[PDB]
Amino acid sequence: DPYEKIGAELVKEVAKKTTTATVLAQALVREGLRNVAAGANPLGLKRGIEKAVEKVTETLLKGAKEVETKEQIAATAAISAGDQSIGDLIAEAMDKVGNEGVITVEESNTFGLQLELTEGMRFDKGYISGYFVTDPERQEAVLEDPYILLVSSKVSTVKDLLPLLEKVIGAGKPLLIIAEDVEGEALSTLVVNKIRGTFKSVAVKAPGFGDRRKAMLQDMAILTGGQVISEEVGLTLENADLSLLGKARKVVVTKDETTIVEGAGDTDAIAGRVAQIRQEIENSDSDYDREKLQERLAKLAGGVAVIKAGAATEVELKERKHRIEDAVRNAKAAVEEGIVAGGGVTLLQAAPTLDELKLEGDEATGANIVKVALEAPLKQIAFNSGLEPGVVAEKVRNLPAGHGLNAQTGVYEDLLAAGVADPVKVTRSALQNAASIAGLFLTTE
Amino acid sequence: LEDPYEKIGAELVKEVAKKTTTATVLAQALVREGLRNVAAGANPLGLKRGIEKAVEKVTETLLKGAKEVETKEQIAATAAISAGDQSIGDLIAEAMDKVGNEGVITVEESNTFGLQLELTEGMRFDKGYISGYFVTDPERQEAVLEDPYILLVSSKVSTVKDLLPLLEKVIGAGKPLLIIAEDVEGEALSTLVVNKIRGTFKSVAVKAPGFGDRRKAMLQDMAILTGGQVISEEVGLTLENADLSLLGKARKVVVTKDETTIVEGAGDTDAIAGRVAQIRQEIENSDSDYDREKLQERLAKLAGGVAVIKAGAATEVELKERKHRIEDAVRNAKAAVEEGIVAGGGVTLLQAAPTLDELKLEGDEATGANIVKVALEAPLKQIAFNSGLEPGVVAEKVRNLPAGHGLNAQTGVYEDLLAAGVADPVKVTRSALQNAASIAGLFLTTE
Repeated sequence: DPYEKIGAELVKEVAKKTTTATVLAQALVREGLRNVAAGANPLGLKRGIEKAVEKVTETLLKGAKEVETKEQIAATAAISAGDQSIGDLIAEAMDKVGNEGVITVEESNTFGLQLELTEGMRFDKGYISGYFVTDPERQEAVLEDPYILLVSSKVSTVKDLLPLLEKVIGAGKPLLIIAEDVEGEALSTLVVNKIRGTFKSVAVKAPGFGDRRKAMLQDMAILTGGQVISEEVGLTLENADLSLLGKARKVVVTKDETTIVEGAGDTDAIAGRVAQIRQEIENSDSDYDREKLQERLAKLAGGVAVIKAGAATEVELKERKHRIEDAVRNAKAAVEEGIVAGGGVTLLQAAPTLDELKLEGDEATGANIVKVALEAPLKQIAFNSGLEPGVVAEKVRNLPAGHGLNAQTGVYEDLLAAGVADPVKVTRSALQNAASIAGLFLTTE
Repeated sequence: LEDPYEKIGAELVKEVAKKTTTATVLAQALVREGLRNVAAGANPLGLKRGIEKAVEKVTETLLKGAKEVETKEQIAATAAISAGDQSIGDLIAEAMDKVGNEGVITVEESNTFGLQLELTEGMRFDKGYISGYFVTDPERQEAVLEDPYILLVSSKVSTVKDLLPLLEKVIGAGKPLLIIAEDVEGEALSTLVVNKIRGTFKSVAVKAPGFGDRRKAMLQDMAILTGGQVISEEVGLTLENADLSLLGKARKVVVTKDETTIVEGAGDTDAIAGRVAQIRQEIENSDSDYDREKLQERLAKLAGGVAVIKAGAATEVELKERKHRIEDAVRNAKAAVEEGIVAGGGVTLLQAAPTLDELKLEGDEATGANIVKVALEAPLKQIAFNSGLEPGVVAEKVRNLPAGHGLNAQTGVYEDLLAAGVADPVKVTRSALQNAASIAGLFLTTE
């Protein structure tokens, strides 16, 4: 134990950086070293673990139960949520906006969970600097009812926008600067003013590159109400009015993305822009350009669903806001790859798929270390309810593909039907993580 | 009448200047005099070196007196001359402003009667197709692909047992397939060229640019741009087991005799941005000039992009010529920017001859340099003739005209040709001389 402990504990650290994943990494590393203590080369076991995972992955992606119906989806969403009002509500949000739609959860003052489908957008671009982060706990930058500034050129000088910024301050409203880029004295002036509590802003880089990013800025302009300050279409920033700036009720900016909630753009105005693109998709001359415009239109028209959480206590709101959020991405994940049996059942009956490979020498061992780890997820559950490590594992190891032992129920019955499940992606991802962490523990130290 | 020998020799110079115009007229005169001197008992070699010393002096004289072309207004106006059109010039200056002076700038056929300018992601390198049979536009000697998948292989490809499993999954997409690998060897090659002629499966094969590690880096750069993994059996990615998930995507690929251009890849703006940052920082942690030179080079391909001037017309005759006016203009602007611009109408080479007086030469070195003094007035004297004006006469008039003033072969109105839009990239002029002197030194050596 003494060394394995100082090892496993060390494995609890790496894992905790971004729990089946965790338990598996510890179930891989120790079982790895015990074989490295026999004199088996790590690059030999690693090679056997990697290959072993590959096979275990198809096994999960093949034995996956599809999810399409507003019934099934609601169920998934309902699981992770630990609630039906959330599962039903998340299935309704995906019903409207779509499976791949933009669902935004937000904690509200009202009592019951609300849904709301408003005009809005989200693109693949986070804040330029993490200093803009308002809620450090979620490393996010939320702006309440801000003005939106669109700039197709780069912003570096402060003195060009300053006149407009002055009106924004006087407006007593925050700002979202979406420009080609925001650097230099400009970027710093924004940050400092934000820290000083002087001026509430978030800088974000436009979506794409050249012409196609300049058309997206337009979609945002139209959605938001504002008008892209383009030195080529329009004039200089000097003589500006607040009317050039779009507005929204909330802008959420994270490390990787920016969501605009309820653009102030004319509904009829957005509809026309959606139409304009709808024609380009037909007058298109390329499949590539066709698929790009399709998504561009997909956003403007798709809107942004919002799920407001019921108040009670600061501690409740927060968590409740996260649980729904998790249930959304969990239910969004299930529809993406399918679902698999709850508990550690799916991972057990995954080992007998390793035998169908070329089990050789060291690698075969590495591959066996996995057939061991795959039995770690269930072991923990058993260790919990207070049962026999081996017997629980063994008994399950026998039952038909899709039958295992739930806690609350404590019955060697069907797990999936019993309302117990895991998104294959979530399960299959855990595994790929463990292998990835175990892969550092072999090569490095 | 002209001397038979001098003609049999003047024709010979033309046909040579063909494979390798102002240079032709220039060389012909350099050779015409050399012969007369050699016949009069002058050492060829001695006569030659005198020509060389002479040219370098004139090469330096031209370059110094070059009306610097730097502002957009300038560029746009240079090109306006090479295209005899303002809008065509203005747009090129624009394309040169966003993609950068030395930046990629292609001209594409437009289904729209006008002239549009697209700016997107993408890059170009100095590597043509391995096989010419891949060509799709026999006129332009190019192989163009629509929505082409990109397969990046960091290793030479010869076998067939590995590609088929992938190529099939590609055929199902109903989409072309640009493949960049260390090379495409005889076997799999035919598999590509054949299925391509059989129209079974359209595709092209370009050899990756670079060497060893330096190359794998560029393939990675193209991986990041297009949005696809690089096939590398050493790491853990086997070509045998591959899906579209690995391959990358683009809108328009164009492969020529010795160049590949990819128009807008499918990689994320983050990914692409990271490689740019990674390189920018890599350049800063490096102190090696070679290393940093090659890094800025790779940075420009990623951060640069590609301009696409869209030239619309009706008839194919005008469409292909419109697509040449612009192309030619683009290269002139790029050239004007490199070494400056100067007065056209073959007026500078004449007004340059006096500089050779600053050169003290003895014997055949003096004669060699004095053949040039004469040869330098050839281009103008030639333009003069094809106008119906006595060559000599105009040669003298211009000689006594202000620096930059000469006969305008269009309107015949002696004036400031620079102000008259009668200019030339000193690059084009300097090279004309250099080549003319290169050919001449041949007819005064080889047998």
